[PDB]
Amino acid sequence: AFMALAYSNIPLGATVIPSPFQVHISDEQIEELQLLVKLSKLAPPTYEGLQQDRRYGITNEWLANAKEAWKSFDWRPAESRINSFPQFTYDIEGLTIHFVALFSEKKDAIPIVLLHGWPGSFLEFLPVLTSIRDKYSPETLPYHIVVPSLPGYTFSSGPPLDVNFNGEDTARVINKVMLNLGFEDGYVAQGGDIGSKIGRILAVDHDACKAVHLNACYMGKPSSIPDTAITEEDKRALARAQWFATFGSGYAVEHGTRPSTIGNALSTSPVALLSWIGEKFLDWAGETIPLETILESVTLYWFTETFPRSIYHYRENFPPPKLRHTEDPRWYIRKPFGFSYYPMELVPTPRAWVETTGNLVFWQAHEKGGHFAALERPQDYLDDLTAFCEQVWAG
Amino acid sequence: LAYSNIPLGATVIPSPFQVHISDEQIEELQLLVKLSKLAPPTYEGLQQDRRYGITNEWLANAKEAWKSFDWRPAESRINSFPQFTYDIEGLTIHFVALFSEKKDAIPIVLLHGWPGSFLEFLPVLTSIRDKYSPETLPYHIVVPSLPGYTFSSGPPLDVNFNGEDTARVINKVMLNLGFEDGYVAQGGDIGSKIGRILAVDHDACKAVHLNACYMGKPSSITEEDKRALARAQWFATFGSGYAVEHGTRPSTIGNALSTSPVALLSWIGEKFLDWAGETIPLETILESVTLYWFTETFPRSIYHYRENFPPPKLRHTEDPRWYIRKPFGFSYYPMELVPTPRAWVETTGNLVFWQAHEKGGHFAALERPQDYLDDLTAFCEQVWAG
Ligand SMILES: [Cl-]
Ligand code: NA
Repeated sequence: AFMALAYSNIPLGATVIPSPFQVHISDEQIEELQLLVKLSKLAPPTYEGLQQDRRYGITNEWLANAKEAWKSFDWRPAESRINSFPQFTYDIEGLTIHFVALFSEKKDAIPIVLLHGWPGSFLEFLPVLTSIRDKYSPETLPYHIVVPSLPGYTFSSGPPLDVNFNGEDTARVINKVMLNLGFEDGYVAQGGDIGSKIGRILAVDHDACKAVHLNACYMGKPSSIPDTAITEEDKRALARAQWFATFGSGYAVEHGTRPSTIGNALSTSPVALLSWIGEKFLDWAGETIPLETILESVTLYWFTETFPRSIYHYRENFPPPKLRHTEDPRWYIRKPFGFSYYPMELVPTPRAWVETTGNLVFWQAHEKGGHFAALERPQDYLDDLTAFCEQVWAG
Repeated sequence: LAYSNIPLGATVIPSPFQVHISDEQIEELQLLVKLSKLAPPTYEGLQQDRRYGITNEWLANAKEAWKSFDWRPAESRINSFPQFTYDIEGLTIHFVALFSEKKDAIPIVLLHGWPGSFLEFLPVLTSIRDKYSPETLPYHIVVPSLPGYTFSSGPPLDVNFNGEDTARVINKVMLNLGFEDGYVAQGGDIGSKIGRILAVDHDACKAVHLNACYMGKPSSITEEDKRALARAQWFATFGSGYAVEHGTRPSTIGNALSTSPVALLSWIGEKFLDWAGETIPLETILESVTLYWFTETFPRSIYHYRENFPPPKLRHTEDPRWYIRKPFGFSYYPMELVPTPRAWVETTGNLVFWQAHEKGGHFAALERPQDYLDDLTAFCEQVWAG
């Protein structure tokens, strides 16, 4: 049905008109989820499950309380809030690509694509979009904001069943979203987690991406630095990165080597999926992420069968590459490159490290916030993004 | 039962044990099997060579077979072997045994690993009963459930527990049965680490035979050595996700796989498929996963893996602290996870016995029970000194 929605006017110059989209999870799926949560079995007490500091992952107590809360969680109000933002799909290379958008009425608005990672989604950016639409009407909005679901995530289909699919394919398909909307003349990319790899690939390989801002730059100490110049904050950063490599990367190895096994396993029960993903919302955040937010994201993954389709990126590091992606001259960013440092990112990277990976024209450090920067610190994230775009955009 | 006479000289009489899973447990399992949901089709799940793990098709077929799986015949077969428990350090320790009538029979403990159990050794025990009567049996055979596995309780809720604790407790099973004068240990998988610890640190263990020796190449070539190195590299690169996850986030994965029996089946089935040389029948996989489910084994069973996080200076097998000075034997099965040539294994102990096989993989006793028994007999006869 025709549905007028503010901020939904397709930019002049779009070559393909996207199909309007709204989320409508069926009643039977909602009923079913309540049943499957209720009847899920819980592990018995173990030494590891009783460690309240989560040294061995989620606690039994956390999971039992989350299961109880989930019984009464109501998807419909969350769905209504999602549907207050314009959403669309395109058909690109046989994939359905879902995206959220805020479109300006200004002919020369700055186009921006925001790129989520794993185990996130477009949901990570809705607080940011809320701030944007409260500050700007469609007529005063300086930007077009496009928040796509990566292939394999939520309402995006795929990846294909008959061919391998990697980060370069992801970037090519996301670039086509922006080209379809008429942004061949240029757009800015922003990414964290896997989205930071996609954003780097867009900036390095695709003409339409003119600049990129990242809040993650996964790398070791670059070989081109001969020194050890070491400050207290640099101490915390190296310690957290070392914690992540030794104790925090089980999911990377499992996703990267046996994605079919873990995808089959976590499809069986929503509480299996909650265990796996909840650990990351708890451990990776600087600002505590509310249980309701965790349940919302895991519920969305459950309804859309996201998890088994979402982990294809991880195998690109098996066997270990000759050079890490960020440390490879093949992927050095020559275009204007910005970075924001959040101290509880998984691998917090000092400026001197990041500078070895591209033409770093913008640097902003923060005192608060971790891996889920937009979700945890939406206004800090937005202030960085708009400052970067206004600094680098050349019309 | 034949072979159930407790050896004379046992200092603690073990309590007889039988498996009797309740109808309620069986029907709870079938409920949750039927409730389980399948993955959507994915590229990774369509790879018939299992390069990314189990196929979606294998799991769907295995789930369907599970709905027709009857636990009671399997349970009856288990209960056809003498079984017992001891209370050791506040743990219930289950074990299967065949006891000889010969006063000076050679005692042997057979040590399972993960995701195995005493079930792995029942074909060997069957071979033993086919070959010997209680009067002619040369050995006392003890097959314990490690702490945290199937009918053994624990590990403790309030303190950490490691391989040295495991060996201390298992040694006490043998001491309780009167074997302080000596016994032989045999191990694969984590059982090979337990067997090494027994031989190095415990007086009553007089010799040890291993069918795994997890190590890198010592700093000090045939086509077989080439295939061995390639398999070891495959295991290190693509086969060790479960090690990192078990070793760093055991509570997360223990909680996740406890929610659904089909989650557990996915995780464990992959290993019975990839680790075997001889194809392991689906029924055998279902029996093992079913037993793990009824006994809530999985979250209790993975405590060993965190011992290598952070990675120690030297691998356990390569550490002089764990060099085996007592008589040490090794059997090479080509589809072991890290197949180790003789010159490698020899650096880790007083290797007096070597046997190579053309067939068989990681689950040597389960896959090749006659070869396993032949090796065990040959080793014990060579090294036992009264
Ligand atoms: Cl981001
Ligand atoms: Na996104």
